[PDB]
Amino acid sequence: RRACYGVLRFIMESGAKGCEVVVSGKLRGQRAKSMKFVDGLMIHSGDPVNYYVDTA
Amino acid sequence: KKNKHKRKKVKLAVLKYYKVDENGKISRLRRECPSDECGAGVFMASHFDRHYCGKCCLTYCFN
RNA sequence: UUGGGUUCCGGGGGGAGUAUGGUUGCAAAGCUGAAACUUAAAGGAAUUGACGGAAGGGCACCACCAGGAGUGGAGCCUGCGGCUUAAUUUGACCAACACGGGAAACCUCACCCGGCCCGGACACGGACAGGAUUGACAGAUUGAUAGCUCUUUCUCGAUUCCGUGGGUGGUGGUGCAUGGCCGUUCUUAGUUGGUGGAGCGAUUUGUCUGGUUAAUUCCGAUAACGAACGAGACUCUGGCAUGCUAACUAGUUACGCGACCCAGCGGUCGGCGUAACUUCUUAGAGGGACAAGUGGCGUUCAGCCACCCGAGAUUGAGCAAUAACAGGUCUGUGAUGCCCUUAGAUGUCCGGGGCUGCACGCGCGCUACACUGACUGGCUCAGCGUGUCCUACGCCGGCAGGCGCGGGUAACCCGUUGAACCCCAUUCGUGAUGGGGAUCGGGGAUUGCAAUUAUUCCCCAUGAACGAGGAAUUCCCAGUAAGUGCGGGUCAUAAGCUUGC
RNA sequence: CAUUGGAGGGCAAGUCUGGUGCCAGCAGCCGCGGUAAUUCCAGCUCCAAUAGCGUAUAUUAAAGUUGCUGCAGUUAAAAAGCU
Ligand SMILES: [Mg+2]
Ligand SMILES: [Mg+2]
Ligand SMILES: [Mg+2]
Ligand SMILES: [Mg+2]
Ligand SMILES: [Mg+2]
Ligand SMILES: [Mg+2]
Ligand SMILES: [Mg+2]
Ligand SMILES: [Mg+2]
Ligand SMILES: [Zn+2]
Repeated sequence: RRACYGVLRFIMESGAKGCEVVVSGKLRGQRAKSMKFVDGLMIHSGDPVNYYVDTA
Repeated sequence: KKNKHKRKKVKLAVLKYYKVDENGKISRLRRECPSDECGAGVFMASHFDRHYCGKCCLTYCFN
């Protein structure tokens, strides 16, 4: 929760329009729980997904 | 069902393939190797009927 | 910030307004009224979902209507259950079942029957140059030309071996420990914060009475305001440009020869060569359509209907939200936790078998039941796309095929891809027929290490059900359904499949 | 030679290690355990109060859950049918 927030802050401070950090897996316990950190704009559909967002 | 034992080796002593007499004698007891690969070193074997080269896999059926 | 007077009455739920006793009543019953035992909740109000054989709106050929083609009946192909087996490896039950790109001869491959191998790093200790150890012909042995073992003796020479320690491998287990990727709810229009307001709060408003739209699409209303995603835009593609850029790896026309026909600055020529050119071919750049125009309808808004003009007045896809699901995949992974095994191995190789086994049930398909046809000729038309394997031509063979020569790493060669149905002419004649081609005998080629449980291919014979398919049910509205053939994937051999044309 | 109880939450104190696998067991209450148990059985640690500390039962406060101070009685338990 602390590491993802600092990466989230470091992207928006660096001059980005919007970013998503998604961390899925065994976080607390043995059940798989996803965790998604969003701020700003984020497109999902269409051709501009091909060159406005980069994924890793 | 009993397993198969492996090839237990025979564990012999020194070679002793050399005769020596009258204070300095040359005698090649086991046979020669006509191959130029193992010549002057490797002997041949001595079975009950044949001689055999342990390297070049060559035997002579002396009948 | 708890006191006007006064009556009755409740104390978790059940047992239970039951049992007993008294009393009232003709009776039915009323009144009064326990306990043992049992139990961690029962309950009230409100909120959000879910569901309703509740009502309003609206929508979809994975829904119906009007229909079409069917499937379900038949034979076969192939997948799943079951049975059987030494083993018939296994995953999956709308959203599993021609699925795992899963068309398995061996390999694949896990399963079975057997036989080798170490590919057990490294660390320590034991051994050991008087030698650690390694490989072997010939016999015995073995499915085996595995020195695997045994007889037998020769060979390498520190690489190894023995012992604990510790690693490594695994298409082993676990998808209910997970990653990733898919699929689905969910092809519909839906979802969310900020600040403000309303509530003790969960929450709500925003995100709506109404109109409109494919759409939470807009107009408009309004304790909301301003935004965000999805929709839309966008991308590819379809359809038009006698305008542009451009062409010996694209053509056309003109012309020059050349064949042939019957005389012309005639007719045909995918005969040959070069002059202008881009119409046709290719593929770039721009253009074009916006509900723009007209008329209606509509709050005159949003929009809708019709018509003109036009190639076109909704072409088809791809991408695709929040929240999820114990959806699938550990058998895609040197993605992976934990567990199991780890040398007589669940590692790995080799050989053989199995994955095809057949009282039976189901799913996706194929070929048919014929005359709107089959047969035998004749004639004449594609488009994607692939190729170091694709193939031209010449000989040989009746056929599958063979043998020679060439071309193409490809707008260059195959290839002007001379495709089917169709079209025209024949024979048949309503008879399970010359419809149908299952089953099966015999021969012939090819691929491959190997064709048996027929790999395919070809020939000759054999000639089964089937005369339109019960109850059921699938898919579909325009170049669509259906008929019809051709590529690609898989592929040494190769399509009844799938994906494209 | 300092015990007695504990360590999921109430409630001070561990997501330690080993065993067990809805078994044995714990647990006042909610609960835990069906193969990675923060709860069982043990070791390690830690906490609490300490020459004392658990446990059973009566009882008082907590209890404005008996209400004089001070409770409720529309729908949660409940105002008699009416005078
Ligand atoms: Mg009072
Ligand atoms: Mg009570
Ligand atoms: Mg406690
Ligand atoms: Mg008391
Ligand atoms: Mg008090
Ligand atoms: Mg009370
Ligand atoms: Mg009541
Ligand atoms: Mg009353
Ligand atoms: Zn020799």
